[PDB]
Amino acid sequence: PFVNKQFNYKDPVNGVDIAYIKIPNAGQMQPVKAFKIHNKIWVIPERDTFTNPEEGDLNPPPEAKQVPVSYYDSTYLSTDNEKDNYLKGVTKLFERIYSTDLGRMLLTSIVRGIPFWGGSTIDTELKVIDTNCINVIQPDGSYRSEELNLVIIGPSADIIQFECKSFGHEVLNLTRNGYGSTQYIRFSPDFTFGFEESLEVDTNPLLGAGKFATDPAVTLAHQLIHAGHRLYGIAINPNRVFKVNTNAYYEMSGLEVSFEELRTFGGHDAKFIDSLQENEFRLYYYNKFKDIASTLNKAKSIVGTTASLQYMKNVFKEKYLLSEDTSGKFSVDKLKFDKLYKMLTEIYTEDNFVKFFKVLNAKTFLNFDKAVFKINIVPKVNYTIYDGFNLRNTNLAANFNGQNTEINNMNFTKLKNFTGLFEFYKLLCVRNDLCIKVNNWDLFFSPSEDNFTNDLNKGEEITSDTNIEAAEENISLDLIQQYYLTFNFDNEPENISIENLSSDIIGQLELMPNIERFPNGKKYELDKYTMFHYLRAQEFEHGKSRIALTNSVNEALLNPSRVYTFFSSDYVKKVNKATEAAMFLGWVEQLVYDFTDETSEVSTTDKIADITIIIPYIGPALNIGNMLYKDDFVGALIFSGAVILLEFIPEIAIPVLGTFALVSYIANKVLTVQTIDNALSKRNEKWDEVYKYIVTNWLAKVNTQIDLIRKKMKEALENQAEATKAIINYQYNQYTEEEKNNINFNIDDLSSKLNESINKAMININKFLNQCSVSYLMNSMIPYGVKRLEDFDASLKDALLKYIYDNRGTLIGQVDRLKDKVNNTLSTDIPFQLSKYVDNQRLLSTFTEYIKNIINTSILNLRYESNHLIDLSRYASKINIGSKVNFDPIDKNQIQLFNLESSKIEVILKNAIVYNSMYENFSTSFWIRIPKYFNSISLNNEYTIINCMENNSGWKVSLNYGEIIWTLQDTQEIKQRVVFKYSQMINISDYINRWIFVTITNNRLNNSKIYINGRLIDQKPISNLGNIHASNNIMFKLDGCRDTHRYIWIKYFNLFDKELNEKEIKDLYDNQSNSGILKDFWGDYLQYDKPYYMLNLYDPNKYVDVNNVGIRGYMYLKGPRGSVMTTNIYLNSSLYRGAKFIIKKYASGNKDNIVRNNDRVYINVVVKNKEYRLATNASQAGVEKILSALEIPDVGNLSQVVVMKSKNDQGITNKCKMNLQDNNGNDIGFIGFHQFNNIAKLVASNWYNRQIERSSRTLGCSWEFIPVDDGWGERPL
Ligand SMILES: [Zn+2]
Repeated sequence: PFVNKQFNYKDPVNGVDIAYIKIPNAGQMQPVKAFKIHNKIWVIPERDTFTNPEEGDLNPPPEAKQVPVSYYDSTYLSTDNEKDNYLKGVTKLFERIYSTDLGRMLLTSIVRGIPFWGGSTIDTELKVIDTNCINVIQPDGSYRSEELNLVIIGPSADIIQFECKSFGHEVLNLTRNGYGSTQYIRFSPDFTFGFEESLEVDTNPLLGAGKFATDPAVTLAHQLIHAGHRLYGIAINPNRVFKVNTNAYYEMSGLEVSFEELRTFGGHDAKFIDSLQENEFRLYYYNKFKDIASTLNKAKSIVGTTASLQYMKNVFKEKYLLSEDTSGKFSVDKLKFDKLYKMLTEIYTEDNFVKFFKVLNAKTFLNFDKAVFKINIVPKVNYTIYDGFNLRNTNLAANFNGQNTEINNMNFTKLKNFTGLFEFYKLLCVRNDLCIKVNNWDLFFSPSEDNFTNDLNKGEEITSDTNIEAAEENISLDLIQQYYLTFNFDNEPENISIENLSSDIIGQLELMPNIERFPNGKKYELDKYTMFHYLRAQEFEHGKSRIALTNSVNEALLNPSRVYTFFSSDYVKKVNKATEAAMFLGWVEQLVYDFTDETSEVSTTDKIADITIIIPYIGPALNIGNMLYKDDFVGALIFSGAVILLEFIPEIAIPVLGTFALVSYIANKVLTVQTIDNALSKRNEKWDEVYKYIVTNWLAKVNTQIDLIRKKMKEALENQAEATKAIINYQYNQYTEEEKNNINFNIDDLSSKLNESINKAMININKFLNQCSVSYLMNSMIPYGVKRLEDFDASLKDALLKYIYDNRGTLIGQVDRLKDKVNNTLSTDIPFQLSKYVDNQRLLSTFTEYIKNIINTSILNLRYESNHLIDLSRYASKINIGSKVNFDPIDKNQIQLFNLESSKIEVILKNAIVYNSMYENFSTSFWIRIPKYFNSISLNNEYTIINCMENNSGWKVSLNYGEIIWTLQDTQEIKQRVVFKYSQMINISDYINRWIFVTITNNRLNNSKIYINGRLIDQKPISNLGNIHASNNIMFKLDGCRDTHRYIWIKYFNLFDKELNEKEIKDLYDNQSNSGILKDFWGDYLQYDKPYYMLNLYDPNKYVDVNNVGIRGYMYLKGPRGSVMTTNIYLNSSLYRGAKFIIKKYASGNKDNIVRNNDRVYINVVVKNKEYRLATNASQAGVEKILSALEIPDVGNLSQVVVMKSKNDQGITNKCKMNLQDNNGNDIGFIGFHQFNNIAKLVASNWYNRQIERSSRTLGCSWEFIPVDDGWGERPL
């Protein structure tokens, strides 16, 4: 820390702060020269050759160590100069670390570390473990033992194998027992690791060129964070490793991250460790301290120094944050411990440092380094304490340029990795065997299910004084700030003179686990091609090959010029074809554009709330489609969901949650009323544990994969840009030889381009990915955990209601409110807040948008997507569709079901995901389309359309002559039904043969409501209905319809696991109305070329009629619209009356024949088997324009274009649908009628236009198109 005096290697040894140290090693050891950069921190610029006897050889091994990166240089740090530079650097980084709040604290804990005085010399005595000191050679040839705390030596063989090294004890785990011991950090500030980014792009649009460098400070900071743990004897056993599955072509051959490694990194990595294991350690170390206190508390004497036993007892007092009374006895204050621990453990972590140092760095410990670099930090021009590489001013600070080894090329010297490229690998063969050498450190992680401990099954007794939950302070910079303030920076252990130790302190390193070499080669003969294969097929041989030509098909990895793409053929074309230099730059522009073009493709799939943004080429870039129902990734993903991306499917074991036992109290109100609260509280907490748990499982099994892909793609895209830089290159590589011609093709600029083109591409791919992650979590992992909670919840309620009962008379004046409190709480879940377990601004932000759409909420949501009737909410397991089930050809999401027992759709919901307390509070909505009841059979015949019962298992939608019903019924067969009844004796109905939005709400504690088209039609209490079954499957089929020709049309069936409120209902309702599409009088999308009868909503009793064809003729509303009936059944004004209307395309055609909100169209009036053209003369007289049915060829420049409408300019629905316009583009007006001497000719008046703005009064322009419909048995006269 800080380091007071600037050293130089040659500076004369002086017994202190610069001496000839004799580290505690084994056997003899010529003293080594080390400096004291600070109280308790020495620096030996030698290669760690001493610490380990079996490590004196600094030469590389004929066999490579299974590590992604390695580097050797027997000669490194040999010269006396190198030492000095090493000295200069190790320091500068301490200064770097030290110049940060976080840094500052850590170095104070490290210096304060001080290995406990074990040396167990007689219980009661205190003593120094000589292995924690060093002998310091004084000038006069003497030597005085000195206590040490942390030492920095040079790297051993493998230069970049930085690590913490401590000497062990004969019988003590000085690193895992609380004692702590002097640490020897093998570190070098002359080499770094290069890594690649593929996220920051979101914030940094112009992110660096390629591989970035890792600020040495972080690395050092990472290593100290380790010395910290060890100094405080809190290091996790290195026998604790996150097991990894290896057998699989996609799995990582070998890799064993330690918990203490995942711990030290922090970020999410640290979240891989389940809560149960987390607290396992805590208590473990919390007890190590308790013994420290004990050890101290009974220490009478102290052999060794001339420092007061009190002094000593105090150092360790101030170290471990012990608390002592007046007698001087020590104790471990749990609450105070949790803090110290929390600090050494979660505040001080690599990720947290990456915040203080504002540098770019790996965002996970599982992001394997791909390089080594020779850096030189000493010169300020290179690296500064404050800015590092990203120097102020310098063009390095805009986008971690200083860290970009390519941009800041001058500061990074690409060295030779010593792990080839296929050292550790896997052999992947397709089905010409067709295999590929896939790099080990290039395969998938894949945590072993073992790792995820749990313990969620243990039930629990809930006394009255149980201890309630605790936050999950995500260690925000704010919390750090707090810690900083409350941080104690003054006073640092004195250099307590200890009595000389052995001239040769006997060492012996703590024993690290053995490096289990891992198998290599391992062959994999597979079926389908792999993402690895595809990726492979996009690299192509360096360059000395023949001008490679892009070419689809995986066989694109058989030719020496093996290259493949996921781009549109045309690109292939443009690229694969000679281009005369006369015309070259054009080409460049072309490709670039086309690149940046193809590369930015994003599907909106708005009609799919869940995963909005979509990058289609992903499927064919990584062959992600996983081969399903043949191609169409964007359709593939939709049919399955983000699952189609996982190289492997993670499971979620969420045991049958235990239960709370309730300790009862005899005639003790308080104590009782307090237990119920503790019960409920712990339950709340109970939900948190589960959520937090699946987030850990989601964080390592799922999210990790998605991230690999995230890289993979980024890899892909580059593989492409790299070739299009090859090809294009080859061309100009055979240039005309004419200088001055073109400001150079600037390959180092076309690249600057292709860079951006890809950088943005990733911005899209990333969003897309983030969605598949969050989303996958929400519909494939949470549901499971929830089920169990909801179960638990369902149980606890009883257990609680009972408790209350069993204790009434003691809960005298409260046996109701408590009964209400328990019933009120345990009647709704505990929302899953992702922010409670994740800081990730990326994912949370995502999670937020996902939550906004109430649809992603639904436990069942089935639309007709792509080519299937699927349950986008991923709850259904098998959606069996009948054979007599028809799907409207237009909007196939409109299902029609007949009376035939063969037309039916049954949906079964994944059992594991289905809890029986599922239908207490829940809503259901769907759009209905009921034909008209013509017969009388229909009367008093209630057929059922939607049924979900398991022997009296409530709710099943039924129909009966002019009414829709919803009946709830419990096992105790008590049933309650709410009904919406619609008369069939109306001129014009709002429900007959039309589409009706229906939503049914259910609140166990309240009533069952039925909403028709948004408004509440009726409600009936249900606070009396007993328990209800949770039917595993729902059946869509009419049942008991005596009518033979009865059928219905359902649409947008959804099922919500909560009581949708009015607002929600109305929102949901407006959303499923496709306001951008005009409608049938019955609700279908209006359509082009499809004769409709006009029904004027203002004067429903009339009907359009063409007085006389021609401009000298007119159209008007004719007399009395006939009636229709069938005594005792219906008496509706007739519809299929008057002249038909035919909408003709005019703007954007050939496309679907659906008429959309703002289409310019043509209205052909069909007069006497002939079709004319409704037009007018915008040059008439008044505002009104009479309109006539002209002869299509005689129309000419007359006003005929009608702008169809659906949403008022303001945005409000309006019936006024036809706005006529003059060719000049003007606005002649909406079409309506108008009295002209008691004739009311159809007219296009600009009046409505005006009114439609103001009010929303049904106006004379309130038209309605009526096609003939099998639902309206009426016969078109
Ligand atoms: Zn580490």
